[PDB]
Amino acid sequence: FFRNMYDKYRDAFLSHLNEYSLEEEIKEHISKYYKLLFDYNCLGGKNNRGILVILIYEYVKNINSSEWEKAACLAWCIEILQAAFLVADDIMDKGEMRRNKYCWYLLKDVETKNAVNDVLLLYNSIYKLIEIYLRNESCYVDVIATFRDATLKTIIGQHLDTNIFSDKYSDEIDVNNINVPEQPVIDINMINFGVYKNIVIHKTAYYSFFLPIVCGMLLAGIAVDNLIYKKIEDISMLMGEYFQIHDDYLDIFSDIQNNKLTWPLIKTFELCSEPDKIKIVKNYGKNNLACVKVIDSLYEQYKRKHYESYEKAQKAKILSAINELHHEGIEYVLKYLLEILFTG
Amino acid sequence: AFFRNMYDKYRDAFLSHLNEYSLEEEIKEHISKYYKLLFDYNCLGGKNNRGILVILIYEYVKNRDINSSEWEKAACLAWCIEILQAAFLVADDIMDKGEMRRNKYCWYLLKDVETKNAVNDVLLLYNSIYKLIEIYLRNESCYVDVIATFRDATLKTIIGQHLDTNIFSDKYSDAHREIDVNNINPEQPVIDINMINFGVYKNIVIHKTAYYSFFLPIVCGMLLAGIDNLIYKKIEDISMLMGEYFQIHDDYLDIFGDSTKTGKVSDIQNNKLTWPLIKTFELCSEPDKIKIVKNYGKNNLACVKVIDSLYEQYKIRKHYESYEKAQKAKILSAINELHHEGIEYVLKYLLEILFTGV
Ligand SMILES: CC(C)=CCC/C(C)=C/CC/C(C)=C/CC/C(C)=C/COP(=O)(O)OP(=O)(O)O
Ligand SMILES: CC(C)=CCC/C(C)=C/CC/C(C)=C/CCC(C)=CCOP(=O)(O)OP(=O)(O)O
Ligand code: NA
Repeated sequence: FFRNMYDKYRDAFLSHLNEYSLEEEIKEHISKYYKLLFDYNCLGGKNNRGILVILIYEYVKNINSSEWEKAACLAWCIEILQAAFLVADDIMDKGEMRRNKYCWYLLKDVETKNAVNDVLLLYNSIYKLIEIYLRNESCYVDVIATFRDATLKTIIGQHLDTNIFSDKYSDEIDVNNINVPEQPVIDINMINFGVYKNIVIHKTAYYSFFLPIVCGMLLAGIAVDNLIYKKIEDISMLMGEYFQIHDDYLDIFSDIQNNKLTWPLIKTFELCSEPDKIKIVKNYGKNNLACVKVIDSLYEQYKRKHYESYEKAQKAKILSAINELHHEGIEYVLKYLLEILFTG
Repeated sequence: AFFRNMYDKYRDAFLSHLNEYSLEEEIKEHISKYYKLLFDYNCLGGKNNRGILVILIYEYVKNRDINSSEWEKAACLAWCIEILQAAFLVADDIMDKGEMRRNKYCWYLLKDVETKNAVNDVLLLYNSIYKLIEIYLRNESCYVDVIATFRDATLKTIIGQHLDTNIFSDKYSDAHREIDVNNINPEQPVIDINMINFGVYKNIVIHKTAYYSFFLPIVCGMLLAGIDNLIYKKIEDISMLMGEYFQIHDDYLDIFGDSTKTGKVSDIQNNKLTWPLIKTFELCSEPDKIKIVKNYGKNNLACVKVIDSLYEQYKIRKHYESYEKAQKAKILSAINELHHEGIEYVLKYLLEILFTGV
C-alpha cells in the first residue's frame, strides 16, 4: 500500500510550491519540472528503506488511517533522501545509468547545474513533508534530528569514499592550484578493512538501516532513552557493511575505473603475491579497457568464492546481534529484511 | 567586530561534532583539516550584511538587557546565515562555472577539491547550520520556528535559482513538449522575448535573493527576541523591496563594476535575465532587439562586446542611477509605515550600508 500513497506526498509538497507569489504561467512550468524530478528519481528502486520503516512501525505497534499516513510519509521521505543521494552521487561519480535509465544530470533539459539545485530541493522537501504530516506529534523533533544526523554521517562517508586515495590524504591543501589536476592513484596504506568499515558504516549504514528503523520506533512511541536504540545502532552498522560489500560484489560480478576502495580490492590485496600488488597499483583506477581487464583477471585468479564465504559468516553475526534485542516484532522484521535485501 | 570574533567558536563547535564520529585517529585529523578550510575559505571574506542584520535586529527589536549566553544564541544564528551564504556561493559557482569569488579562486576549481567535493561540501555546509542551531538553541521555545524559517527561505531560494537557471531554456519556451528523458545531447541557448519583462524579473529576484538575504535574518532576530505578529507580513514586504533593490545593483556590478573591487568576474555570456537587459529591451530600436537576440548568451567576447556597447549606447548606468533613487525612496516610505522605532533604525542603517558593508 506504500506505493499507493506516493502521489499524495508528492502532490502535498508540490502544493506548497504552488502557493508561492509567482505568475500562473511560471507556476505551471515549475509544477511540470518538479513533478518529473520526483517521479523520475523516487520511483523505480527496490524501496527497502521505505518498506523497512513501515514494517518496523507495524511490528512494534500492533493501526488507523492517520497513523499509516504518518508512517508512509517517513517511508517516502527516506526514498526521497535516497533519490537526492542518487542524483548527487551520479553527478559526483559522473555516472551513466541508474536504475536502468539515464542519470538525471545527463539529460539535455536538466544538466549538472539543475541537478545540483535539484538535490537540494529533494533534500529540503523531506523536512517540509515531515512538518506537514508530523508537526504536532511529540516525536517530531527527534525524527528531524534523526534525518539530519544520518545525513551528516552519509556526507562524511561520501567524503571519505571520494578522497581516501587522494594526494591530500597521503600524509596541506593547495589553494593556488586550479590548473594541475592530480592523477587518480591507489594508496596502499588505505587498503584495509578498518578504513573500509569507517567509510561503509558512514556512507551506508546510517541512512539505510539506522534511520528507517529509528523512524518506525520513534513514531511507534519508543522513548529515545531506551537501551534498544544503541543495540539497533550496532546492528545497523553490521547490516550496512553486509549491504555495501554485496554492492561491491555486484559491481564487478565502474569501481575499478573510478579508483574506489572496494571489498574485492582489499581481499585481493590481502590474498595476492607481491608481483600482483605492483600489477594492481599499475592497473587500478584508470579508464583503460586493458587496465580494467587486468584487474578483472586478478579477481578471477584469487576467487567470488571469498565473498560467499564472508556473506555466510556476517549473516550469522547479524542474526546473533538481532537475537539479543529481546524484541520479537523488530527481530522478525530484521530477519525478514536480511533475507530480502538483494531482491527488494 | 564582536560578530566576527565569534566565528571560531561556531566553526569549532561543528568541527568537534564531526570529531566525535567513530573514525580512526588518522582519518579524523584529515577530516578536521579539510573541513576547517572548507569553512574558513568560504565563510570569511564577505560584507556580512546578513549576519549583522540578525545582530542589529535582535538588539533593537526592544530596548532591554541581554546577557552573554543570550548573545551567543544570536551570534550563532548570525553565523548560520553566513554559512548558508557560503553554501549558496559554492553551489552557484559550480552551476554557473564561476572563476573568482571574494577575490580568490572558486572552491570547486581547486584541484584538491573539484566539482565532486564541492557538491558534497554544499550539503555539509547546509547541514552544519541545523546542527549549530541544535547545539545552541535546542531548548529555546522558538527553536522549531527558527529552523522552519531557515528551511522555508532555502526552499524559496532554490525555486528562485531554478527560474534564474531556466527562464530562457527550451523547457520554458516549449511548454507543450514534455522533457525528453531519452535525450542526453543542449543547443545554443537564446533569449525568450516573452520573458523579458519586469514582472518575471521580480518573481525570480524576490525568491532568489529577498527571502534569505533580508526576511530570514530579520525573522531570526525577532523570533529569538521573543515575538504570530502582524508586523512580520509588513517586514516580508520591505524584504521584497530590499531584495529587488539589492539584486538590481548586483546586476549593475556584473557589467559596470570592477572585478578587483567586487571579487568576481558573466550574466551576458551565461544568458541571464538581468535588469540592464530588460531596461535595454523596452528602450531600444527593433534592429537593436534582433542584435541582442543574435549576440546574447554567447561565450565569444565579440558577442558580449556588442551587448556591452549597447548598454553604453543606451546609457544603462544613468538608468540604474535613476532606479536606485526611486527605489530607495520607495523602501524608506514603507519602512516609515512600520510603526516600530527600533527596527526602523536598523533597516535605515542597513539600507545606507548595503553596497559597502559594515
Ligand atoms: C540550498 C543550497 C545550498 C543550494 C543550492 C543552489 C542554490 C539555491 C543557490 C545559490 C544561488 C544564490 C542565491 C546565490 C549566490 C549569491 C551570492 C553569493 C552573492 C552575492 O551576495 P553578496 O552579499 O554581494 O556577497 P558577500 O556575501 O560576499 O557580501
Ligand atoms: C546530502 C546529499 C543529498 C548529498 C550529497 C552527496 C552524498 C552524501 C551522497 C550520496 C552518496 C550515497 C549514499 C550513495 C549512493 C548509494 C545508492 C544511490 C545506492 C544504492 O542503493 P540501493 O538500495 O541498492 O538502490 P535502489 O534504491 O535503487 O534500490
Ligand atoms: Na531504498
